[PDB]
Amino acid sequence: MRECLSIHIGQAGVQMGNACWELYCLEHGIQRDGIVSDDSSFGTFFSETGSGKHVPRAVFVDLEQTVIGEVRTGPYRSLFHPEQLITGKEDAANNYARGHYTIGKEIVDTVMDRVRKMADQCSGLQGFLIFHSFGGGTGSGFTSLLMERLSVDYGKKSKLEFSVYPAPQISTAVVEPYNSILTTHTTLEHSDCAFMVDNEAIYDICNRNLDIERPTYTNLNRLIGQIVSSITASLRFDGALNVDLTEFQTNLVPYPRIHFPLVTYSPIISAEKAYHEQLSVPEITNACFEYSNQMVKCDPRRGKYMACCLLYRGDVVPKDVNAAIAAIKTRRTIQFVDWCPTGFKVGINYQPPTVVPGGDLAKVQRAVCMLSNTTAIAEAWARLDHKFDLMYSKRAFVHWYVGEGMEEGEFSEAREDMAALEKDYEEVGTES
Amino acid sequence: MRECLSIHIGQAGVQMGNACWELYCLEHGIQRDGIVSDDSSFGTFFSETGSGKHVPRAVFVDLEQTVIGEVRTGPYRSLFHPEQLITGKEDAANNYARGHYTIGKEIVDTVMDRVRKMADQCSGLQGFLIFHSFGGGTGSGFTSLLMERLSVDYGKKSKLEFSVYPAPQISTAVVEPYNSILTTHTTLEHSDCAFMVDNEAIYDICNRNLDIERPTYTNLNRLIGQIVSSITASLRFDGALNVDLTEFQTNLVPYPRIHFPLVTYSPIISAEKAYHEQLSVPEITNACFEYSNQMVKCDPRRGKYMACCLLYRGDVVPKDVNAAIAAIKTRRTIQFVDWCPTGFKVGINYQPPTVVPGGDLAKVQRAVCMLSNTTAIAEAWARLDHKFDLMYSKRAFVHWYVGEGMEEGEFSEAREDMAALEKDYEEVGTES
Amino acid sequence: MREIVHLQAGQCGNQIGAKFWEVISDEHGIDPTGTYHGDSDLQLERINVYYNEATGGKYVPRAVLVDLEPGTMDSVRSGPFGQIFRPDNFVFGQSGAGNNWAKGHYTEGAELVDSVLDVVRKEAESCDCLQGFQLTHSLGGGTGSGMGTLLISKIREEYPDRIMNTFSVVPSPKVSDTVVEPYNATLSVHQLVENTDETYCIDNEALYDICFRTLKLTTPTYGDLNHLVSATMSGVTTCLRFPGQLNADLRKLAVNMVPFPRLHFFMPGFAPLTSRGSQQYRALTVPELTQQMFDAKNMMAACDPRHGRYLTVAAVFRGRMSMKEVDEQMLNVQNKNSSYFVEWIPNNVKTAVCDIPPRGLKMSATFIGNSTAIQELFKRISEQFTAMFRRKAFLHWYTGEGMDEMEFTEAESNMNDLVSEYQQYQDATA
Amino acid sequence: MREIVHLQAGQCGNQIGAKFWEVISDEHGIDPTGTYHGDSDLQLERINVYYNEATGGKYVPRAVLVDLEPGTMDSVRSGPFGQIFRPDNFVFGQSGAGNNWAKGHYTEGAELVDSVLDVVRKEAESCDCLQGFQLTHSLGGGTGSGMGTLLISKIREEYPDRIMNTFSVVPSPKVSDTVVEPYNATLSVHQLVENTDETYCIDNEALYDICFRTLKLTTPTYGDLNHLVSATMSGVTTCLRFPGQLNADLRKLAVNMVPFPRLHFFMPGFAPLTSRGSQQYRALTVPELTQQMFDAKNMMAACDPRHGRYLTVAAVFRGRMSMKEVDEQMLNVQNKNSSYFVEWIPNNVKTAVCDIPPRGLKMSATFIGNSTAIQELFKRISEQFTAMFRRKAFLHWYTGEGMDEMEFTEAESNMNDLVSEYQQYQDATA
Ligand SMILES: Nc1nc2c(ncn2[C@@H]2O[C@H](COP(=O)(O)OP(=O)(O)OP(=O)(O)O)[C@@H](O)[C@H]2O)c(=O)[nH]1
Ligand SMILES: Nc1nc2c(ncn2[C@@H]2O[C@H](COP(=O)(O)OP(=O)(O)OP(=O)(O)O)[C@@H](O)[C@H]2O)c(=O)[nH]1
Ligand SMILES: Nc1nc2c(ncn2[C@@H]2O[C@H](COP(=O)(O)OP(=O)(O)O)[C@@H](O)[C@H]2O)c(=O)[nH]1
Ligand SMILES: Nc1nc2c(ncn2[C@@H]2O[C@H](COP(=O)(O)OP(=O)(O)O)[C@@H](O)[C@H]2O)c(=O)[nH]1
Ligand SMILES: [Mg+2]
Ligand SMILES: [Mg+2]
Repeated sequence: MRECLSIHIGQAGVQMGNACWELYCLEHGIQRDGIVSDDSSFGTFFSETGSGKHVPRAVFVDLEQTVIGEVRTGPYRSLFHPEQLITGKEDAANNYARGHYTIGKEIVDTVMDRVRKMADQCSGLQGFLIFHSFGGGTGSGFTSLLMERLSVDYGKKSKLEFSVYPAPQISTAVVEPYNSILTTHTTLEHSDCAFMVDNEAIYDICNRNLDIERPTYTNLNRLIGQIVSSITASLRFDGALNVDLTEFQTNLVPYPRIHFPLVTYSPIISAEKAYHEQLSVPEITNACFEYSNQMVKCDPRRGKYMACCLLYRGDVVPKDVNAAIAAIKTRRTIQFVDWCPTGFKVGINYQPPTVVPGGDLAKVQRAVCMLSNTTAIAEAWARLDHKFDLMYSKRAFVHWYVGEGMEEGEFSEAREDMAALEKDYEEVGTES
Repeated sequence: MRECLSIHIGQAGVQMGNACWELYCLEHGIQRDGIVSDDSSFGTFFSETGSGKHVPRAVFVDLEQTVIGEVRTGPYRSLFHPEQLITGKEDAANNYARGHYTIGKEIVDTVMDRVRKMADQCSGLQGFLIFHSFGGGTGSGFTSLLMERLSVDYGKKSKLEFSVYPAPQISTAVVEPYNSILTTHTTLEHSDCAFMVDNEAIYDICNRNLDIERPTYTNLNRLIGQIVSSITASLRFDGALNVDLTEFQTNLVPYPRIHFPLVTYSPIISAEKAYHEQLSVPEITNACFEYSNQMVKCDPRRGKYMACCLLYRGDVVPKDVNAAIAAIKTRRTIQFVDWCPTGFKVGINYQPPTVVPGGDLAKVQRAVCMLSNTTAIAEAWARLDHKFDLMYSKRAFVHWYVGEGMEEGEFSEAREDMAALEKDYEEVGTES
Repeated sequence: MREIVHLQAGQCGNQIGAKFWEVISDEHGIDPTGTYHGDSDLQLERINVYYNEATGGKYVPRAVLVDLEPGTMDSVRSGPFGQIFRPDNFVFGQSGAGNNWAKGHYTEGAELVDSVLDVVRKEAESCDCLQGFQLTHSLGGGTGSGMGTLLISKIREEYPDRIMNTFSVVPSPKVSDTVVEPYNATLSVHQLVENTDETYCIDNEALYDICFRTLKLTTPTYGDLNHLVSATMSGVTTCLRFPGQLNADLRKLAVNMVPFPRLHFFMPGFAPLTSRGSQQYRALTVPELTQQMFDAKNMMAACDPRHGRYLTVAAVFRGRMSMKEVDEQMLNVQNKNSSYFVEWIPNNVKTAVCDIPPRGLKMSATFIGNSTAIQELFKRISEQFTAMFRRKAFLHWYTGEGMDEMEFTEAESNMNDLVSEYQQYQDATA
Repeated sequence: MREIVHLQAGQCGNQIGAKFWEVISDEHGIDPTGTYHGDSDLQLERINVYYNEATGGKYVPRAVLVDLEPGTMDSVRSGPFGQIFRPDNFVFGQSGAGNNWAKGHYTEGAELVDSVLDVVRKEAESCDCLQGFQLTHSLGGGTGSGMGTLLISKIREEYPDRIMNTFSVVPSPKVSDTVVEPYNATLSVHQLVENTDETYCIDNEALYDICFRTLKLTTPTYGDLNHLVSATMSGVTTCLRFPGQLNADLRKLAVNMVPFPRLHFFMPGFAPLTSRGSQQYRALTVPELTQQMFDAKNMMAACDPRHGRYLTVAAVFRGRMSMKEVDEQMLNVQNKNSSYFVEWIPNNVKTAVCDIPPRGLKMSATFIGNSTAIQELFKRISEQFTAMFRRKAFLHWYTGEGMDEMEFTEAESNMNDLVSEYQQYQDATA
């Protein structure tokens, strides 16, 4: 498949990006200096300079120099194009209004210029990849600007985004409920399907599945990088049942306003513990449908699955996949909504996951990534909305947003839009 | 092609000349001492002594010994003919009247004598190159004298001139509005097409495109030298679609009073930043039509293009040029005046730009120079005229000009001539 | 000479095509580089059926490969037989379909269809007597479903007199591969139910069963299922290429197999299919092959034939054969399976024999069945299309591409008519 | 023997000339130094057609190179075949034209024209039977347009009975190379529309398309397009130099191709044109060449022939050939393309065959077409001349050289008459 474009906005997105491109360079054998030295389809994410060099096709953006400064001084400094590392002067300070109205407006024009140039060199553009934090100043306000600009300027193209959905129990900021809803209202229409991941859920995986007692954001991004790699494996390798970028939205978006699938990955085992497990297709296939293995704290058993995409990767046999999927569908504890008799979208690629040196993930020749648009996320939305209205009833932090060029009316409109989204899940969750 | 004559008048023109001839000597492998030691068509700009020496065919003129004294004491001292370095006694002191009436008249006769001798050795003379500052004493008053003398004495020959058009915001002198208009009125009729360049625009290029934080007039002249070299590349090398000197005026002068095209050049990248860009024909071709890359601060998007000359240079493929030009013409943001269905004049030469040691410009095997007669310059003329009438309403500095042999009536006549020029652009800027 | 042009669209289309010319070239002894290395003159006597000779001791297969993304076709170029095809026939787009019938038919495929027909027209002009067309695709797929139907309608309009075969992979009943298969199948059947003369329905579920038990293959892959499919597809045209006592071409099968114009959906089969361990303990003779081919477990279709009846059956044999034995077993099947054939058709078997067998086998047979049991297949899709379309489960993707909701209901009704017409003829006069 | 003198003016003129004698010399086996090294006596049997023999085992091509600046001619001298021409024939000026038709016709070229005709007269006197003249130039160019027309008028006045061919590069419709092309073309057509017997219109846009897809050339250059042009130009005179079953000289083509005196504008073509990868998968036979030459995509003119009709077509073949095959395909083109030929001309094809093929090919054919579709070309120029001249966009350059504004309007009207006359004969009697 042809080119796919990547965008990294905010500290979470930027830090995820360097982990994602660490895998991409390792998978294709590209050195950290931008020269290939160990699969010719790497042009999907890289542009050849014409002099034995490859420039990653990403646009790292932030309103502060700190996070991008690390990239400029890191090992991958020579990799990225200098102009792609667009940076501002002052951070959004966790305020949505700043990243969307005041400071975001000053730097949005420069971002589009680079994005336009990236498109000019495209013989074919499947879509965009946008990495951001669902709750945060730059990752919620500036992303909405790009979504509006990209949709109107380009349109008719897939727009995939990865979001750090706020964990129900764990939270590292105070005004996240305000920030998450504001971006959801503005990004719901211009998005195609946003993959959601929690920090708490990955921590639990790193503690139960993996034997790591000292995890860090660096570990999480490395465990999130393979999620992105598997999703784009078809565009970069060959295998039966190829899944193009645009196929994800068609299969996983029954309705325009329900495009928030969750992410699961398997196997996830340490080097020592791998010796004691066969890791056959049924084992990993069953693991993907375990509450203990999903990367979103919402309980899958609390709702019903509407659509599921199984991107099998490695030395897998299609017959085993069909038998394994049949076993899942006959389970009574698992339940799929009646109006969708067929929910599984299988994808097989002949490229086992690459081993990241120094990582906490063991070498496996057979891995699978599951994307499931499940109604269980409706409970998470209600809890997030419950936090918002409780704060907004007293104007806990509204004055900061008001002074940054955002009218108080948007809070009411945004929550009502969220309320309708809750009703939409309720409507599709029952059948006669 | 046969000989072309160069004239350098004023500090700006003289300092530009030494940069222009630095490129010419480097391009043809001529040592700074006037001896060839590394393309036999170098006779266009050089005359062979007959004893293994080459004399550049230029006439450096100034009313003060300071600027020319540097040339006499510089490395190229042995290069130029001693009599060509014509110098006066007292500078024009930024007064147009002095350089045209009082002190300019004393030295004009000697200049013509040398010019006549240069023509005597011509088997064929395409035209003249005159370097001067659009605003300045010697570069505005003395140039008008030469234009009148050259036109009447020779005539029927191209007369190209490069002018440092006053920047709208940046200005290094107080009475420039008086000086610029006076020379424009007297040089409009006797000129064929005057290429315009600003100091502010080149500074911006040196800061954004190049990574130079400490530019100087020396850097600007070096970045302006390649403009002149590209224009005369056809006369000195071989390649498809050769563009003779007289072809420029025919294509870029739809009307006798509209012959003020602007200059753009690409690629302009530092040594380090070049490694991250392919620099294909479409990339440079699109860059030439970018507001951020043109060397005149006037916004190209604020008007319409009437004629354009694309002097492609290096290892370019004619098919790529045609496809790239087609892409430009289909853009909707760019707009060409209706009465000129065809505006592009392509020129291809097989000689990549030479590398100037110690320069801020990287080595590129594929470069293009764009000359575009655009109506956007009309706004610049109005702003310059706005400065003139505001000063002249109070006779801010008229007494200096009056005492130097210039009648007050010329100020009114010159401004009215400028006013008609503004109307001429308005007339050609609309179609039924 | 009777000649055919092969068309392959979509991922399943091209891959089966690739594993089809890997077998046709083997029968005719054609080297992957295109040069002929066969050991018998009887192979070149009818090579022109699938190949257009290029002077220089090489042959080029007149095949047209269509795909909206280049991923599937790029792999074909890198295959053992990739260099065999003419580079000009490789026609592809840039924006691949998102498994939506609309994009592969109305928006994306509409622009590329003109390019495809031009190559097809040149191939037809290169022939002396064109007999029909062959299309390989998958109903659940978007490109094949959408682009395949668009091509079928155009060539049918251009060449109404010529036949056109279709080997379509049909969605399995238990485990699927695309979420929106019900929409793609119903839309595509709506076009194939009036444009094509005979269609062969294949499902991977049934092929998986064959490998598991009939062939005892522990780790099968699509590299193996396609080989089984290619065997049947090659068998259907054994007569056009090699001699035999009773030759049956594409048209002869169509007349003997298509009683009514809309009832042209068949279920293919093959025999013998035995593992390496079982090769010792079985005799390769006519009496054994007849049982295997009529066995419900050897069927390449999920629907059990015993749940229905056979309107028409066609047996294509290969290899050294005895006519009386062939006649005997078919008579035994007619008498033994008394209730498996309709009463309003006294004779239900169309027999064909070819002298040369396939590959190293000394005997082969191909089974074609126009059984009424296939109604349970459209009925299942009929229930899966209704349940989704009942509340517009995934319609907003098809609507956005131009398709109107009205076209959806017409195809559902046109699908219900097909099932009713199958149930109608399952009756008995007495 | 029938003999010709070649004239080349302007940058495009000389460069195509240089890539033309690089090919004529190859066919006759003439060394760049001028000595003959051919392997067959049949090449020297008609060498005198383009060459004047100089005693000493060397031949000199009677060609006249005209250019107002010496830049283009100096490069020719430094070329591989620069030393082949007689030094005296290199006639040039000092002040090159500024792409203005006026300077190359009235002011600058007027002084040098006398010098050019003197060489031309000597070349004519060196011949025993002069058959015609050939001019290579470019309508958009100033020197070629201006100086070419001046030469054509003088030689036509001097040699009215003799023919004169013109291979003129015509401005492309989408991307141009000179701003003032509309003025140069209209002024030049005003002279060629009454002075020359046949003209061949070529556009680089069409040649770019051929290289991109028909020939899959990634980085073409004028060194390559000129080679294609030289192939057609050499093909037109294959008969004057080599034997064949059905010989057609310049005059024979003119009578078969020029129905009315003003309708003498043709669109050339060539075949086969295949890339190196495609050489394996194509058969070089008469049936394939006929399709390629009538294909709109193989045309060397931007205008689509299908938008018009053919008054007359001339096919010049080369190499070992079968007359019946040639007759068959032309008949098929006549019947297949029913509406592509006028009704008031029952026969539209003039066939010619030569025994020797070009270079290493074993078969070649050249296509000449007097199609009515060329009206869309002058119409486009007619719109681009009107829009500019409507408000005197660039007239002050032509006026300053002596041209009066009245001459401009007469050429526009004489251009409108040509388009009207083309549309007039596109009609049908019934
Ligand atoms: N998984 C993961 N999450 C991160 C990482 N860095 C930040 N986050 C999440 O981001 C959330 C807060 O938003 P940030 O992304 O940090 O802020 P931002 O995107 O830079 O926007 P600003 O408000 O302008 O700073 C925190 O709750 C973290 O959970 C990371 O490296 N990995
Ligand atoms: N680009 C460029 N511009 C220059 C340079 N030197 C002077 N100028 C321009 O010249 C303008 C003023 O006129 P000058 O050329 O300096 O004065 P002059 O030509 O010596 O005439 P006098 O008044 O007699 O000094 C300034 O505004 C500068 O922008 C130079 O080296 N490069
Ligand atoms: N027999 C066989 N079937 C295949 C193969 N690859 C894909 N399929 C089938 O193709 C169907 C998916 O449709 P597909 O053609 O991939 O979508 P498309 O690319 O839009 O045409 C699945 O139901 C598979 O059963 C293969 O190699 N062999
Ligand atoms: N086909 C072709 N056209 C050319 C070539 N060189 C120049 N041209 C055309 O010539 C035109 C320019 O006129 P030109 O002949 O160079 O001006 P002149 O020297 O005064 O006659 C351009 O529009 C080009 O399209 C060539 O090598 N091949
Ligand atoms: Mg931040
Ligand atoms: Mg001074």
